[PDB]
Amino acid sequence: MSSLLNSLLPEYFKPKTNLNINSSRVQYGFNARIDMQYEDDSGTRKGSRPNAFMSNTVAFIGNYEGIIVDDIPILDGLRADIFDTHGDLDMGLVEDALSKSTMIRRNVPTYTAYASELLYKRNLTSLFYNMLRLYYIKKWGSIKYEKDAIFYDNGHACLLNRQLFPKSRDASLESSLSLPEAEIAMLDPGLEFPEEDVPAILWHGRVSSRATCILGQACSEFAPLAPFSIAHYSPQLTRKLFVNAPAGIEPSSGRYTHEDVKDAITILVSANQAYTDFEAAYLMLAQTLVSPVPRTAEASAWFINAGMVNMPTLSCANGYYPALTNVNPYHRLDTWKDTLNHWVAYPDMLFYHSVAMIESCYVELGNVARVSDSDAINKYTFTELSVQGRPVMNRGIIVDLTLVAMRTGREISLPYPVSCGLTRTDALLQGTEIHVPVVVKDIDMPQYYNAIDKDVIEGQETVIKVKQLPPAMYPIYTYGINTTEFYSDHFEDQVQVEMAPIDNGKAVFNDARKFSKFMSIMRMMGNDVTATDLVTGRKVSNWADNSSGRFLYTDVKYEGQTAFLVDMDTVKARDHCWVSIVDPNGTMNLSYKMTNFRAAMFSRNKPLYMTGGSVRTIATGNYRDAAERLRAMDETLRLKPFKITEKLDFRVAAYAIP
Amino acid sequence: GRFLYTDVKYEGQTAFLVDMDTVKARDHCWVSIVDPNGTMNLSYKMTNFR
Repeated sequence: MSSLLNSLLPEYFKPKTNLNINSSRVQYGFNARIDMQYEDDSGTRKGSRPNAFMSNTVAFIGNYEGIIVDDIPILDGLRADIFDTHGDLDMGLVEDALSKSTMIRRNVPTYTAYASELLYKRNLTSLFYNMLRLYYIKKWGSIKYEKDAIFYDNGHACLLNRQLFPKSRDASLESSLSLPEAEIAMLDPGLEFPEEDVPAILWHGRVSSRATCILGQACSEFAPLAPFSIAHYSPQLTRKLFVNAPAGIEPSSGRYTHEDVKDAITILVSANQAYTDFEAAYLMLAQTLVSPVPRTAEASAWFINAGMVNMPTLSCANGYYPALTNVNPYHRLDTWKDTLNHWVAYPDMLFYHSVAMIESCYVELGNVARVSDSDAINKYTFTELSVQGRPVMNRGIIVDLTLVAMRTGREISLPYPVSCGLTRTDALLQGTEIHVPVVVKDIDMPQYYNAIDKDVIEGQETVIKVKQLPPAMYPIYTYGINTTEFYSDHFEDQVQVEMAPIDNGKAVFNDARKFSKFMSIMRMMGNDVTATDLVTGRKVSNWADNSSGRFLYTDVKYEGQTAFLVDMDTVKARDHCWVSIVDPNGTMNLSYKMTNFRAAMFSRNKPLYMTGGSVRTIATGNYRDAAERLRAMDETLRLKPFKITEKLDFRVAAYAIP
Repeated sequence: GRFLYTDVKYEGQTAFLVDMDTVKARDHCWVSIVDPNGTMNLSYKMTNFR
């Protein structure tokens, strides 16, 4: 769904057609200008940060596994006459439709019996999913995965790719997969009984020598060596695949270019009228394509256990009964060919749509994790209250699109309630502390991180405990579309806090909200302050994340209640503007303004520049030549948003109906 | 049988950690706090005097 994911990008940013990705890691952000103004009891001070880079990091590494499941049928592309006055498939009219379009009327009773059983299981989403993955393996087939490389690196702790991904070796993306080929047989017209558990698809003219090899490899098993996002393990779709081609198919060549895969997809969709089936596969890949690099070491807990990708079962009966597919197809929405027309024009735009989607999900799960398990809307019952359709199960895409609705605060709508794709909320839905394996870089590691072994040596491999899941990403593209108090991602804001009395060289902050505001100010001024949690006896630091220049309360790494002892004597000066002061006095007022946003992308510690021309808009209106909006709002999936209502605690988040 | 704030025997900053799984029943004619969850609300009423 192009028009949906295209809306998530910020109004100032309009990306160009091509993007030459040449690495397994891409930073994306913006260069903003901050105009700070400070006032306290001592006096006033005015400064200005001329260039500030706020960015996340996203990679092409994510452990996933495929399962074949049975899902709903997509009834789009079938002729409009077989459907009655309502949006329902009548078997009374299928008998009539097949009868009028043949001379041999002996086969009508047999044809109707088989058609009735097959039409209620038609889904080509799994075939297009694999065909799309083959396109990007050939295009970006020079990305290197080194086993003894770094995953996260702060200075105290470190995670290697040996950990998080065991049973892996060093390989390029083209060298990862060695796909076998399934038998692409020809369906001779005259066969009366459709062979069971084998799909048949239509084709335009002669099946090319290259087109055979693509369809053969798309249906086969995926068995990777290196952990890659677009080369994840998938079960075998089918053994055989019939093709009702008037001209006979040619034998498989063995080799194909990425350009040849586009020609295979464009023909397969046009012949079968499977435009809505492609839209499902497009959204399903947008989830998987890229995975987040964690903000802090604790945010690696999300990516330990392998998330399951629900691939629908491959079934189709267009090859057997080509009478059912004619020139007047049935569609629910009039904008039902937009997603394919967008991809075929601008293939590399999927990267930006993928980054936009996975950001929105992992940002909002930062809030859902902090919700107490004694309210109406909680981690267990947030999807069920949101959805207003009838899917098979609240899994895959339904979970992800619910989180996008909660982020943007708008009603998202799909034509069919499809439940296919990655489920992320697995690490969240379990009342157990997660054991992230880490490497010790400095001797003073146990003071900061909640480590098992309290005495360590540089080189030792230990384990750290994570109870509450912290935010994996900060808002960048979705910055200021709706501002929560937790992130505090405002354009303009006036922070007011009262400074605690400095007894010896230490200031006690008993309250939780005041402590968050204090360290948030001192960070924007650019003062590396270090405080001691009195309950646990572990040191917290506002400079936890360098990439995103902000302080979240989850950097304390202790759910519950505590009091902090801030060290006011050892306040280091890392980055100093003219605003920056060391000695606060009385009531601290900081008023900042953010202006002059401009998007910038970094890859392999150099600037990554966009190539090609400017993207012209392709989009169809609500009506072509349709008079009355026959609402048909019974079967269509609808996802209602939730607004965060702030309360006194500040540690707990709460959702309400707007 | 009351607690005045001068029983702390020190004037400083206020950060009192109370662990509510080490509460022990001492006297007779007592209400039990076995395992609390959520917001607590304590209250009393003195009615007659002799």
